[PDB]
Amino acid sequence: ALRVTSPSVEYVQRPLGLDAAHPRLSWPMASAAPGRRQSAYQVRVASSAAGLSHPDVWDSGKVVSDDSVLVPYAGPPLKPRTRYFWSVRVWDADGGASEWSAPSWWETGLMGASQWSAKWISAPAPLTEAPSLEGSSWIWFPEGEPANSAPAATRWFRRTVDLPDDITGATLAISADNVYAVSVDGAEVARTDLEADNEGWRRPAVIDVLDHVHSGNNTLAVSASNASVGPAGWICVLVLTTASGEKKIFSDASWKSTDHEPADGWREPDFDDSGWPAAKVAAAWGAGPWGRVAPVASAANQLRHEFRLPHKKVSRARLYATALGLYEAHLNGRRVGRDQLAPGWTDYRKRVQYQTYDVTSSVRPGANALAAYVAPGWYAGNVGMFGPHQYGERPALLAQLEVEYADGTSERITSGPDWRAASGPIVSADLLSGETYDARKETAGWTSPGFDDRAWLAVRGADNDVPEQIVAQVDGPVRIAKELPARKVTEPKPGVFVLDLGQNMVGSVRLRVSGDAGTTVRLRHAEVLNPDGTIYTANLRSAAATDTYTLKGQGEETYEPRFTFHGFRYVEVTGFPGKPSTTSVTGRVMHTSAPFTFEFETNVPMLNKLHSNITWGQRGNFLSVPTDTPARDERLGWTGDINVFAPTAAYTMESARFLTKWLVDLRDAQTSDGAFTDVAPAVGNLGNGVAGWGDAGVTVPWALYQAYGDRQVLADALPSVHAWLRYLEKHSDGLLRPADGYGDWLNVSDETPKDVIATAYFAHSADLAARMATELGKDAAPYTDLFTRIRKAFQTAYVASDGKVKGDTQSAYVLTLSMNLVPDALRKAAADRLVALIEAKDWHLSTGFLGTPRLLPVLTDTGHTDVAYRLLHQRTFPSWGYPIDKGSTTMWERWDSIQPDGGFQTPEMNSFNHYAYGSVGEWMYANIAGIAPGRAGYRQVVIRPRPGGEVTSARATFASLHGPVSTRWQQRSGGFVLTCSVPPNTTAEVWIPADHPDRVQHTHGTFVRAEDGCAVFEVGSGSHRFTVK
Ligand SMILES: C[C@@H]1O[C@@H](O)[C@H](O)[C@H](O)[C@H]1O
Ligand SMILES: C[C@@H]1O[C@@H](O)[C@H](O)[C@H](O)[C@H]1O
Ligand SMILES: C[C@@H]1O[C@@H](O)[C@H](O)[C@H](O)[C@H]1O
Ligand SMILES: C[C@@H]1O[C@@H](O)[C@H](O)[C@H](O)[C@H]1O
Ligand SMILES: C[C@@H]1O[C@@H](O)[C@H](O)[C@H](O)[C@H]1O
Ligand SMILES: [Ca+2]
Ligand code: NA
Ligand code: NA
Ligand code: NA
Repeated sequence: ALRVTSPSVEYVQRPLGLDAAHPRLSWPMASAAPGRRQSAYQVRVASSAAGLSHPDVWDSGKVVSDDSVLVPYAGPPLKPRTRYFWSVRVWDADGGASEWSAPSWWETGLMGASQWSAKWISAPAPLTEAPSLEGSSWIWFPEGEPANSAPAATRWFRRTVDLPDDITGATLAISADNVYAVSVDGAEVARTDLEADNEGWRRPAVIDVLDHVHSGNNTLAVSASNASVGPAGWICVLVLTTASGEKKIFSDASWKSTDHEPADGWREPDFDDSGWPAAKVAAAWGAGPWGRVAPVASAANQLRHEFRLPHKKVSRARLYATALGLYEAHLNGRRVGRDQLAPGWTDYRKRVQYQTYDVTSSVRPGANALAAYVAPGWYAGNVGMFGPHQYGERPALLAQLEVEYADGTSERITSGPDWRAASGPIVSADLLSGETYDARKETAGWTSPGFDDRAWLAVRGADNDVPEQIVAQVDGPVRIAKELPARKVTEPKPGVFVLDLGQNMVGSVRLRVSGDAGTTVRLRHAEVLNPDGTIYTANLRSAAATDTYTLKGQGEETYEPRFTFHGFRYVEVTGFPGKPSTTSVTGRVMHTSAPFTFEFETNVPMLNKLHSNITWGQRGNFLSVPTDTPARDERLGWTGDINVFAPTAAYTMESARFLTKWLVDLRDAQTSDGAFTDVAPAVGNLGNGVAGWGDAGVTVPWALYQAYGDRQVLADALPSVHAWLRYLEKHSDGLLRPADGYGDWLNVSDETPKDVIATAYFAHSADLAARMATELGKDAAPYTDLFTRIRKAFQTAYVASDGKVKGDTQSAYVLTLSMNLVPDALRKAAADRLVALIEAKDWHLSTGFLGTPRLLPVLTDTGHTDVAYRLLHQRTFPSWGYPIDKGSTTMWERWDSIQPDGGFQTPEMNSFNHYAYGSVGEWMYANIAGIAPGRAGYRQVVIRPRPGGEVTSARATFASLHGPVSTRWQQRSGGFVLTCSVPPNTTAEVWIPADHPDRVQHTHGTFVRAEDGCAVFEVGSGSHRFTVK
């Protein structure tokens, strides 16, 4: 009979902390018998599993309907903090009922900010702010008015200061317009370089100088240089921490200065500077051209609170938490959950996502401790090419622990003013720069009760802007999905070890190391190597991606970063005591917690590698937001890249929750006049209203609808889509769009006119809007009319009588054919011209970001699958095979990220992990695996494998919302066999290539017609076989 397998709610089994008013239920079904359909369903919801026999929440009754996917709960209003148990049964076409599904559950969260009583808290100023320059002065040589203008020259400065006894700490914060070199008692402690200066004065350095300072007289010496005629000055504070208190030494007129290069020895204590004039104050801090310059601190501080709970039986405990920043929570000596980088990146002004954890087994009678690390993340740390403090200056925590007891009583413990804070071991934590950890600074026992925190500091109430909304997390939290042990160790320079993980991955490592306390190991991360085996990092640009660990000297130490991530295949290890082995470093692969949903294997090793690389490029860039690259100083939610890649993404991973979440980010960023931004979340003032980029607001909801049959994503998008079309029509002339935007980004010397691109995308968005309106049962006429008018304008402007398209590029034909812009009479001619251009490039593509995803599909649509296969199997540059032969394990940003001569493309922009060119995937899955949606969400599957090129054998399984869709085919000794599995409540259209269609043997289904050299069959669910001999 028919049975329900793996029922889900909002795409997952047993969601915890789900705030949806009408959660959507799904019931994949299984049957060993073919041809099964659902005629009806009945859902029950109750407050207990046992209670489902007499349900107290909802009973839908028997509902006549074949709906089995994303069916919205339609009972009484759901309440916060409540677990709802549910079961479904179905009736088949003959009216026989299934068993009730094994009871499952979902649990609501807080359902809005009003249910929180917690307060936002931060570590206090001594722990969050770097030593400040306030109270100090910018100084220079006494010449003119240096804050206005000084010569392009070097000046020299000296100060001898009598330091206090019992110094326990010493820090120097220093900045110069334009550069400096500073020494203590003749030893250089810091410098900046002219040839690297880009307004370096804005970014003071903070240096630990305890190793060079002592009590009594210390001689400080500074050289500073001005880069050109204009303002000059340098500023510092030396902060000495003592047993007594704090002592500060400033840059000021007590310093001596000279404008003539001094004799050598000028940095030494006993040098004679009695003839030097006093330095001149150029401006007090905050004055001059420089403003309120401050060094940046990025500690991940420890926050904790101990509390007593009653000695009663616990029924349930939940922790609800979030941060402006990142956090990791601990309760009674045990880490809470397995999420990384919680709560993820949203526009924190508009929303922050919160997490719900089951901590029933962790709570104790009597004494308890709740604790957290709180780090800068995207909220306060470096973001893209834009520096830190994008949303706020320092991170904040919100936490609410609810304990329910068997007697019906409860306790609530919250973040608030009674919590205490300490620096702990995470000295610095930045997504881009890396994490710095000193194991000697650990505070053993801090996450457990009975801990001595008298010398910890009171927390402050956070001064952060309050998010408008606190929302249950929509996407799968980032979690470690796999470990990659190092596969070999090399030593390309003495004491510099490089460990190869064998795959370009995203996450961070586990380091295992034994040695003396105070030994510091440095870990740098790279996507590629230099020809000499050293790591190449120039393409990372300003992202250091460096983690630093200082040992505590206790056995085989383990270091795992928490508040950073990197994109890398190779790890360079320096400062290691002895020689690392393969066990010393292990990659921890991190991404959204969503299943992989497409298994694909052919007889062709190169295609199998291509598929692997696609899935690695996807997972590497699916951490909180869909990123362009996970490695360099960017990692932004680029609309264009996800536009092109979304249809492929939705084959290979369950991408519904992930891209649903992202589309909320995109709509949060849409401008008041309706323009979608180039990136979302919107940071760095990058721009908006770009064809092929902003259009992701239309194309991504449509891609999700096609793959999943998710109608809610269309309903949620259509208003923003309307506003986008209004914006586009306003910014056009006779419906032709300007030649602006990124265009067919990174094409191979075949640049498509940007007005052709822009007008084409405008038409396509109108087309998709009409399709959305139609699916939702709304009036589609206005959108259809708009599409008609744009297509007419497009054809008149850009399409010639012989079918040539303006620009005559591969992408010009690909886009116009794909988007149905070529007049029907001229499709043949346009496609012939495309093939001619490919032939003229010696059977190579020339397409960039926008052309590539549509290239092979258009070729197949126009009767040139053989050409598609020629391009697919191509191994020389440019092609998919070319990087694979060079050892790629992901998709590269450029067709020539490594050039034919072996050199790298320009580090100004050159990533080895962009998913855009992995858009070939959808062609393979639809045409080699033969798995494509005939109706949205695979309610009907079109099974049309097209054997060709080198492919004689293929097998695939797609995990659709209805259950598995599988194919297996083989050409052997003239014959062809295809087997497939089609899940209950769906149907298939199967195309079997044959010289004689009516001769095709088949266990199930009905021959309906011969078309395009195939027997076409319509078949219901089941395990089918087709044979041609
Ligand atoms: C304040 C001023 O800012 C920039 O124009 C340069 O960094 C210059 O050298 C500096 O003097
Ligand atoms: C304070 C002290 O005085 C003298 O011994 C010299 O001037 C010496 O260099 C200085 O550091
Ligand atoms: C390459 C492939 O990718 C995903 O399906 C899983 O991580 C699987 O374990 C791995 O082998
Ligand atoms: C136009 C934009 O340019 C690069 O800087 C991004 O990494 C992204 O791939 C692309 O869409
Ligand atoms: C998040 C942040 O918000 C504002 O300060 C600006 O829009 C800026 O460009 C962006 O980076
Ligand atoms: Ca200057
Ligand atoms: Na959850
Ligand atoms: Na449905
Ligand atoms: Na002297």
